[PDB]
Amino acid sequence: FPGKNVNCTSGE
Repeated sequence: FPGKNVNCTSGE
């Protein structure tokens, strides 16, 4: 999760 975001994510 890069910060707090959900569009295209795996584990960052």
